Amino acid sequence: KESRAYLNDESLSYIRDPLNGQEMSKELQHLPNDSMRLNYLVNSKQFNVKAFLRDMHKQDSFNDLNNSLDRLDSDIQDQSIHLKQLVGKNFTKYVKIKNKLDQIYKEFDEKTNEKNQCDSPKENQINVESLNKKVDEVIRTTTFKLKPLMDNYQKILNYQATKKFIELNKFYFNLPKSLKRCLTNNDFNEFIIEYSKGLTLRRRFNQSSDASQSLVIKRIWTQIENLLVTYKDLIWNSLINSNFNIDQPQETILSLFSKLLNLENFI
Amino acid sequence: ETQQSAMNSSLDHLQNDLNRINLQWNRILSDNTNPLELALAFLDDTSVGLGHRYEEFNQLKSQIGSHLQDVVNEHSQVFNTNVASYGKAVSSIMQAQEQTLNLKNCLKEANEKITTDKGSLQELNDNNLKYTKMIDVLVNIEELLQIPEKIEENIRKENFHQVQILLERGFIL
Amino acid sequence: TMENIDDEVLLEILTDINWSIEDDADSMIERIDLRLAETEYLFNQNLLSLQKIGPNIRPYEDKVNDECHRIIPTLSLFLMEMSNFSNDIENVESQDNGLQVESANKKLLWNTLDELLKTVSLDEISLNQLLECPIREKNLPWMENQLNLLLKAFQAIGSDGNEVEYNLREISGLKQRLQFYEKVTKIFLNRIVEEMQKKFSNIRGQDISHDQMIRILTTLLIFSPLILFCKEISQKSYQAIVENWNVSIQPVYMELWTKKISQLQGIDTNDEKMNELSLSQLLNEWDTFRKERKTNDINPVFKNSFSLLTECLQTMRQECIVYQNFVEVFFHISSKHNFEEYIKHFNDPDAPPILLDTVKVMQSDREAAVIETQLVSRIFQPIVTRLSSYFVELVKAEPTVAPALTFYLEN
Amino acid sequence: MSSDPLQQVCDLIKGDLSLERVRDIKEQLLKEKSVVEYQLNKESDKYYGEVEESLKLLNLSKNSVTSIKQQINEVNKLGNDNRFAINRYDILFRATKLYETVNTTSSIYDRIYNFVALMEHIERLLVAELAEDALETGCPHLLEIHFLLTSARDFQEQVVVMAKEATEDAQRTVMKLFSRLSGIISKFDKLLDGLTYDIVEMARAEQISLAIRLFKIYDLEEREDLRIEAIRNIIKKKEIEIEKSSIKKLPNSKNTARLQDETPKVIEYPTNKGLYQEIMSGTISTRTAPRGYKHFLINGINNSISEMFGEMREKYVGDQKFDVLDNMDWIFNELIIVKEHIANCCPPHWNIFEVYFDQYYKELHSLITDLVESEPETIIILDILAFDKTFQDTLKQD
Repeated sequence: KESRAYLNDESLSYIRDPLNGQEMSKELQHLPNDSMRLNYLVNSKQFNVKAFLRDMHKQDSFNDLNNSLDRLDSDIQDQSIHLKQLVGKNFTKYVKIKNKLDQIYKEFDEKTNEKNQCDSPKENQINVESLNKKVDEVIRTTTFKLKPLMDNYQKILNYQATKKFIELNKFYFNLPKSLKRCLTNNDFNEFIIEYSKGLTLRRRFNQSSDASQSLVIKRIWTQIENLLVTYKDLIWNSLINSNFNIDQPQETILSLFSKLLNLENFI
Repeated sequence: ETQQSAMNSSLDHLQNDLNRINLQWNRILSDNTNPLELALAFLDDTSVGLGHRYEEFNQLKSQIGSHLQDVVNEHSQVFNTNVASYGKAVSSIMQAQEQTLNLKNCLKEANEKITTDKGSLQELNDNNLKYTKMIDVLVNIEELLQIPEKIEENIRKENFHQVQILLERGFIL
Repeated sequence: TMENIDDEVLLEILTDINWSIEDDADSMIERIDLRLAETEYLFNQNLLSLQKIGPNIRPYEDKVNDECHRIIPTLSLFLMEMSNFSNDIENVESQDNGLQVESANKKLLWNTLDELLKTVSLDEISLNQLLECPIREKNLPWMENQLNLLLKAFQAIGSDGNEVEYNLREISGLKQRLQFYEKVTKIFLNRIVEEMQKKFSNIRGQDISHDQMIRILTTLLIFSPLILFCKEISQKSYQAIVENWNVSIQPVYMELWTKKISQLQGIDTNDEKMNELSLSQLLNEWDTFRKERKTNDINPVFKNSFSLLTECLQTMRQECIVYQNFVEVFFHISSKHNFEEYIKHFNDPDAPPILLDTVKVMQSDREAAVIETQLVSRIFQPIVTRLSSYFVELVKAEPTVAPALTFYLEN
Repeated sequence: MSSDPLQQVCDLIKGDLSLERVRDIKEQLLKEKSVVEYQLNKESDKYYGEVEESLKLLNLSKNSVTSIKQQINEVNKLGNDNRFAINRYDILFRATKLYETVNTTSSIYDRIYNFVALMEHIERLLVAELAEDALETGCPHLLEIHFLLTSARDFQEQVVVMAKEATEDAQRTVMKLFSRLSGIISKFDKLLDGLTYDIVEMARAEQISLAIRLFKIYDLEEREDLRIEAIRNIIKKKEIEIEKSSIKKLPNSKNTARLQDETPKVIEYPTNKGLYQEIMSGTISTRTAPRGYKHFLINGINNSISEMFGEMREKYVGDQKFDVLDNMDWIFNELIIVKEHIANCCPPHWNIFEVYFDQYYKELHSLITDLVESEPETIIILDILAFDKTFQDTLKQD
């Protein structure tokens, strides 16, 4: 399918022409356009001025005005003589080296985007049609994944939340554990004392940094309010009626005030 | 680096500028065009006479050939630059491979590949007809455990058993 | 300090309550997860052949785009055929000898001498003279020239130094954009101090409910800093002057709306009178002239429907004037392109809202949303009379490219 | 539910109040949901990744292909840069003055239509060389393809007679038509006497290591060149159906035309609206169109020269009762030897490998008629054609 189909004739003709460019001045015995800047001589179907750049000696940090300029005048003089009749004086091939150089480019204003081509080859005018209509068709796909991708993010979000409460067992509990413990016995006192000791571990998860865990801040917040409730219960009891082991109740206000204003002391 | 280049222009190229510009009078006089079928009919073959059109034409061959001293190296430059329509449009045909073919068909087709054979259209029902069923397992595990325990061991602690009978009222509700 | 949670892990745990506590509620989260699993497999086979044929119903328009684009296959094989055969005529035309050192030697005489336009090396006259901090704000030499001189600092490919057979910026690239990005590192810290400074003036800018209009005219004084095409954030720094500088300066606007919007609380106590007006309605009706008018319904007076145009509008400050922080994201970083040329002229966005064709992400809408909904929570008369209120809230934002749809989904 | 009451029967297959067996029945439901979520898990994952590549390439080609046709906005709008600028010289006098004499092909048409008359009257014997082979013409890549290019120079009078359809004069295809009597059909049929005698010379038991090499080389050169040539003319009606039926059949004419379009929309008007999609410019440019039947339409006579020699070697009697596939399958062995010898000769055309299976139509159709009724030896009817079925399979690729 090279007649015509625009690709197999362009690959065969125009890409057999590419190796014809790769062996035009490179295989001219031997890389005569340069002074062996590349053995394979990339590319010689174009400049490739990082690969084949040795048309004369310098080629230096500032001496490209010295010898590469003298390469321009040197091979523009030797090619001013030899190219005056190589394709020069026989310039039907130079009338064709201006025909398929400028009039084919004049047809490339008609093979542009777009501009005043016909303009009824329909390419011309949406060159970003895959964005102009298929990001709009992909905006119908945004209506699709509006359901589905949001389902994926809330999906893995919920699974990650199961990981999150899976990553918090003594903490993110212990609101009802120490809360139910509170009114129960003393709270043991250990069910307040050791419970907010081993919870003061993870209350120092909520204190070795906090930003901005309003979850964990709410956790040790309710720990604080509950601890104040057993505080005012404790001195309310030992104050008003005052009937227990009095040294024990003063030990309760003592240790409970010690931890209570110890964390308020951290506040 | 200024890179001072000395081509053959403005002294060579003035012969292209002035002597190939004889076509304003020379090419309009002989009128050597429209079509190349003069002596295919074997009639005139001049016609007449393509000498002044060969003065402008040969002024493009020689007067723009001596102008092509270093310009037959340099007319000679958009062989790799007037193929900009050849580097892009076939790439647009490759894009027509990608967009007129692969974006639309990979879109709606490579979309529609994972289809029923989900399957889920069975199995998510079979998940559901398990799941809700397993729900009515555990709920009927609850209520059948409830009134046998609550009336038994919560004889004493009344108004804690009110919670239990409320939950039986829900579980059987 | 800011783990994989607090990215709406609050709003994740806002399924029912984090009110003591529960691992039971974690099981409840597993139940909602399976509910989403059947709703999303339900979306999957809903869209897998069915609305994948709905995507084939889209391929009417989209394969039609492949049909005008199939004329682009004919325009692409037409232009590629004219240039295929005409470029083959170029392959025989210029390469009559071919022998490109004898037939097309504009570049074989000049294998490096045709690429000899690299003389703008290197540094650093107009990098700090044409911009003191700036010299700009009149399409001036730091807008028009020293910006584009920093585009010459980026036109200089500072790691593509020599290729020593060419050797354009071998030692010129050692301090071209190191003095242009040293002096423009001083201009960069100048616009960073102008970002924390001018954005602290935007933190002082609290014009009219709320409105940060001083941050809008001040955002006109920041479009040149984000346009600034080198490029503009060379090391993610100009956007960090637009975002990481606005990190705390979101929370001045976010703290502003946070303390602001939650203060409109006022309600009734007991309305058996109005149920004697809708019991007095059906008494003298109908059978009479009605009675009701439509009568009260005292909730129709905007005790909470006021926020439906206010905290949906202040939510549209968390969203749609944060879509005027789509005039302040970088802005709208695009477009000036040399390096402040087009946005030297065109530095006036709307930005809100305005259409839907993009892909992006943003923030600064959490507490206004949770404030609007959690404020509206204990509302037991609504949403019976507020049916089309909360469903208009459901169907609020279709056509924008903002997260106001997710707000409307939160609504 | 309508499943749950049925599930209340399935768990009511445990008793009525059966809390231990209710627990175990719940473990059975856990097994069912367990495997249903294993397969629904991985199946849902494969579907999800299919959506991931689906939207990932709708993304990647929406953006990247929008920047591939918009990379054709970049490089093709870069095509519009030097439209009236390039080649740094008098290109206006190169395309209108030096290319004015490109519209002056008169004397080449007089000495080449006249030399196409006289020299192809000479090439009606010299490039139509035969009698007998002497390497098939001798040398039909010289001879029969000399009649192909002599018929490609007379494709100015064969194919570009269909391009020069009232171009500028009346005797360009009339006074040159008597110069095409000894010019076109003394070159095209000279390439078809050299082509039918080339493939017929390639149907000559060797045939040969230089006769079928040269002869088949002409019958692949002008065969595949004829195929891309008439494919360039059928793609001049398909590049005109792409082009002039985007102009005449825009639809904005909107009659369309009477009666040079529908029919012949789209051809549409030769020299050059109906010709330049197979003519200049046009770097081909005639299309060629040699030789039409070098083996472009004459590779069927090679595999049908072993499948007409093979079908001819039936001798339908069957000369004992079923010896049709003896000489016919012998011509199938000569079809494999001539086939692989000709693919060793000619890659593009002229019996690459189809002579084997064409001779399997000769042996297949031949053996399905020698014992069609009981007219052959009925006791030896199926053993013969079946013995050549499996044996002539095993004598080849089977």
